[PDB]
Amino acid sequence: DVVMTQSPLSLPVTPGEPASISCRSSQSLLHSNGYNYLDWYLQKPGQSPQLLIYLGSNRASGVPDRFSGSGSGTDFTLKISRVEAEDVGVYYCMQSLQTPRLTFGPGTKVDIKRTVAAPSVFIFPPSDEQLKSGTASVVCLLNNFYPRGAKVQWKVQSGNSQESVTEQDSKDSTYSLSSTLTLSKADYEKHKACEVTHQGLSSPVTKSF
Amino acid sequence: EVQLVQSGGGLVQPGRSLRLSCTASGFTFGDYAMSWVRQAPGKGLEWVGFIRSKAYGGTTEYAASVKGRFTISRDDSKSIAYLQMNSLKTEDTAVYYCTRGGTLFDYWGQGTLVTVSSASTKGPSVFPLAPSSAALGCLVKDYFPEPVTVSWNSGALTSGVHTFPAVLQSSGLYSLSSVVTVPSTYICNVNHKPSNTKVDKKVEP
Amino acid sequence: TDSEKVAEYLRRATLDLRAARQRIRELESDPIAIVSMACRLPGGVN
Amino acid sequence: TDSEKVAEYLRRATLDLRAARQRIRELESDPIAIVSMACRLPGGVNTPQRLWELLREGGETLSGFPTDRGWDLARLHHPDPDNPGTSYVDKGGFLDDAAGFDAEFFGVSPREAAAMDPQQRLLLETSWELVENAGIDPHSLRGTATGVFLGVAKFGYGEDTAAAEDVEGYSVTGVAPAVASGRISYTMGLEGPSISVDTACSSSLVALHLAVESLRKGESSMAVVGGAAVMATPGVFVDFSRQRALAADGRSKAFGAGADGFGFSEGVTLVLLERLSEARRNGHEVLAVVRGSALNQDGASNGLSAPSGPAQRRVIRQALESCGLEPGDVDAVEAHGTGTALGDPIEANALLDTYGRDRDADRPLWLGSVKSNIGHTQAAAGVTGLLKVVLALRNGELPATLHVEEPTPHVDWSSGGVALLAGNQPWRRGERTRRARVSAFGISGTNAHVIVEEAPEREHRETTAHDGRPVPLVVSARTTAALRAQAAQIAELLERPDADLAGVGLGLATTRARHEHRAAVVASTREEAVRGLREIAAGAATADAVVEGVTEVDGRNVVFLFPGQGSQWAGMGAELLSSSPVFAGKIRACDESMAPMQDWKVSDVLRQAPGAPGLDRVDVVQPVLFAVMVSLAELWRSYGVEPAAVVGHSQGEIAAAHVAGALTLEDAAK
Amino acid sequence: GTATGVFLGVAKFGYGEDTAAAEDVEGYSVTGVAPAVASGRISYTMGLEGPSISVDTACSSSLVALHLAVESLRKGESSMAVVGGAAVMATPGVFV
Repeated sequence: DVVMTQSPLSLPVTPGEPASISCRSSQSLLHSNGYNYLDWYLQKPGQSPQLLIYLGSNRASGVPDRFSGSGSGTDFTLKISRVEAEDVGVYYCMQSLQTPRLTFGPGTKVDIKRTVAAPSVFIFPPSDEQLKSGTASVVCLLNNFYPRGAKVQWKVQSGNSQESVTEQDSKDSTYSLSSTLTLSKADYEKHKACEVTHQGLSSPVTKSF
Repeated sequence: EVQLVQSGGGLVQPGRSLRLSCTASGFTFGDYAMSWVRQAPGKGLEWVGFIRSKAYGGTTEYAASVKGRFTISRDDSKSIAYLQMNSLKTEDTAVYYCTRGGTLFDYWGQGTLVTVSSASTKGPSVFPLAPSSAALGCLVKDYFPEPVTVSWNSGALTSGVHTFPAVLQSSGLYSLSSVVTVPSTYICNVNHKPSNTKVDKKVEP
Repeated sequence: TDSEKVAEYLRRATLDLRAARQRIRELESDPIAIVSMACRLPGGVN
Repeated sequence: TDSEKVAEYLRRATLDLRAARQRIRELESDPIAIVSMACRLPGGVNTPQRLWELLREGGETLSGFPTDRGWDLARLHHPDPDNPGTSYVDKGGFLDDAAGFDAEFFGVSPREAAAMDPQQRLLLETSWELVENAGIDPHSLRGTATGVFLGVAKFGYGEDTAAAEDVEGYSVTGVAPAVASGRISYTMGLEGPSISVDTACSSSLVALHLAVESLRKGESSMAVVGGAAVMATPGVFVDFSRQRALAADGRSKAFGAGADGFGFSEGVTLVLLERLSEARRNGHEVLAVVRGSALNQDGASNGLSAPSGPAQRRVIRQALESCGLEPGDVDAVEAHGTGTALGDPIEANALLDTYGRDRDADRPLWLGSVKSNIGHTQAAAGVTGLLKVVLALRNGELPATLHVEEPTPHVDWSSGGVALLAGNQPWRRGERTRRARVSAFGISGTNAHVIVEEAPEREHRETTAHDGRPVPLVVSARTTAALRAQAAQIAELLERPDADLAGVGLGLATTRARHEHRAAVVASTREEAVRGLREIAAGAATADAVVEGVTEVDGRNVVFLFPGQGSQWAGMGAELLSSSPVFAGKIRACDESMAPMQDWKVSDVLRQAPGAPGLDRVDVVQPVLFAVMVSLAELWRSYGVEPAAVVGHSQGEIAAAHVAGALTLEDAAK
Repeated sequence: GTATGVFLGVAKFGYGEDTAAAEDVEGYSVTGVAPAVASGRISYTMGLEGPSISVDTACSSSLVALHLAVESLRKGESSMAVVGGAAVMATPGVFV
């Protein structure tokens, strides 16, 4: 029924290059009265989205000239001429052959590209007065790394690892990772080990307390 | 361009009603269909329903998970779109956008963030973080509601501070951390405004 | 309903087409207002 | 459904939104093609090719003061920059022929010609050569909307002596600076706006910008853009001898350690501009394309005649942004280095803050200046840079810069973003478009920058195409002496083993005007045309193929005369049926129409094949003559000879009624 | 610092050109009588940052300058335009 559409999930591109995004559908997506049954979209991080391309052929009024769009059949391309500072955000590819649709699309995340960076790891155990309070909490902080991909695991766990990832920057894209592992006193007394695997590193670094 | 003005956010109890309001300035409201898109953390955009303009009927359509739970109404004489929600659940703490057009989602409003909560207000509990690995900080745990402000040396030290968003855990209370970096006196001041508490906790270097 | 889909695209063409034509009119036929004038003329007229 | 009243309107809204953004781009960012260029320069240079040769040598055009202009050269020179009324410079570039004019050609009386500023006469000659260089007949521009934009200023001519008694007033419109373009528009017949600007040595680029504006708006078809600067008094040298602004040796040392003044020169330069779409719709020749331009003012500075840096950077950025480009699509920039100990570092530092800034490393940006070769032109410097850029683009090489043996130590050269041209660098075409830019910074404050590019991919390898069939070569001139001059020119042109005879004939027939004294040679081979032109230039006409004469009325009324019977001979047009198709077609149609009523073919009798009757019997002689005359009349009319009356002697009235249309071929055969 | 254009119509009539030039090393006798400084001097003493042009059209110069100013304002390279002309005699030559 609904034609499946996709796009690459992430593609950091340095400013000054003709970046491109693709939308490879499963079945033919065309419009008889118009050209193609497709609509490109954009949303910068933190505000309302906006329309960029409609029929996959037009260029919306109010969006810059460097944007464009082409393609047919099952393959489409959003040909961008140049990349600037405020180009970061999320891109979406939507089809309008039959409605209501259900393949809304995860969207492509675009940010600033930089060289590989390795995180500095800091393991902080709960304080002594926190131990007197009756609830334990360790934190495994990763600082100054790029790009994303570092997933932490506690081998001392599962279902209680809340990660507070730093927001998408606009100066050099330098993220910081932090985890919230909550423990109780009877739970802390037996767990008395955060492991990190990143392409900035080479081996999975394990820090204990 | 034209302006969509939206209001109706706030605190909700799981299982009761709430109605939004969206007015339009700069264009005729009686000719456009209106769609509603919810946005919640950990997920992308999601169409939840849409209503048709007059001269084409008044038919309304909804999503599978909300059919029989939500309703959408409008008034073209006074020109508002209303979304009325009955029996809200705790997973719908989200910001709602009203979009012009049934299929061409041409315009998106500023949106309002409305939340259903089962927990009451609570003061924070700030704990120091001793380095046992240079970096040092404090953890703000078990507070409600947003937001909270953290400062170091009464606003003197502003470099190297790394605050983090308060990710909701499985319980229903908020917890974040603020960590600065210093090579090697050091205190963090946490202010919770709606409960009117100001703690100054020293952190061992 | 094939009216709804083909009509809503023609209201986002009426918008953009007006914007483009109006920019064209601004480009070629913009009236120019006169703000002030000064002159030195013979016969003591200044 | 679609109702084809809502989905049929969609197809005519989405195909109008596209002739609107595109119409917007046509309105604001239309590139302007350059068609042809002409120049009079000091040192005997009166053609762009000699200019290019002088540029690749790295030569000099520095000579002494003129002697035939009436100057007092023994009471003028003084080796001390004091004693006003005297000048301490003894060098300078000057024209070799500044007092020459062809009065009778343009219809100007000798006294009016003697009352002209020589700038106007040189501009007239240069404009005529500019028009003729584009392969355009100069009589086809009459009534068309062609603009004339010029940069010219007064230097003092005949204003020191008492005015003679010319009641008609020949001494005001000759020296006035507003007639330098109106006179061209009057003597040439152009119908477009004519403006003579003043911008204090940035006038040429201001006129070019105005021409680009006019062409993009759509009120003009072609533009003649240029400047002129011909001295008549040595005053400029004396005045700048008082301020010690002139170079001691008279050489402009652009971007060199030791520049201590500028040196002036004389020159007239013109270019022809047209829209690219109309340039390649009509089939003209494209040399380069002007993309964008920018103008501004120096503003409030530390002096009325002092340069500023931020103004130059801002005008550079405006020139970059107005066309949609960025700093880095550049191969070389034409600078305004006049040898100013103070302006050269400022301009160079302005160039390294935009172009050599954070630039790619595998080349620097080439910096050059033309003022080190010919000197300061002070009215046509920007257009001279335009000609240098066009010549470099066409010939595929960047000429070097003189007097840069090492650079001045006041420019920070270690960045590597800008390097001086110290030699000839190849500039062949490749993967990247080859762009470059010219920069003229006036003394009154107005600064300008223009960005030139290469011409699109095109094929011109079709000129070499010749047949064994006869070619007519027709020459025409206003005077007999000019007639032999042009004949000798064409005869010496047809000497070389690569000059196509058919191409020369077509160029003479199409791309040249028609004058009072005319001559023509019909030649089947190449040495025959050489000998015919030999005789024409020799002042005689004795051979068989040469026909010459003079006409005073520019058009005739043709009357066709068809004689009777008694002028036949066996073998009429025996080859014409094989060499000309119209003759054979008309004969052949007449033959089908005459076939039912005789048993023989007309071509059979004409070609003397066996089995056909002779031409001694009247019943076969008359139809043959009828067919021959009607075919000849149709062949005459196929070449553009439109008759106005037909007359017949004895039996030619039938053919006359045929040609007049009063009958058909049908009842004519009957 | 604002982008304001100065478009003028002015021509030379003869001033101080019949007498011998005095000894001003700084050159005060060229930029004073030149027709290309009539607008540059205004732009320098007032601080305007726009194009300055002094045209010649033989008594139709003012309207030509006005047309050029309209063109410049419509294109968008200028904010304001000072458009005018000047004609002050210094010799009776025109009458003679």
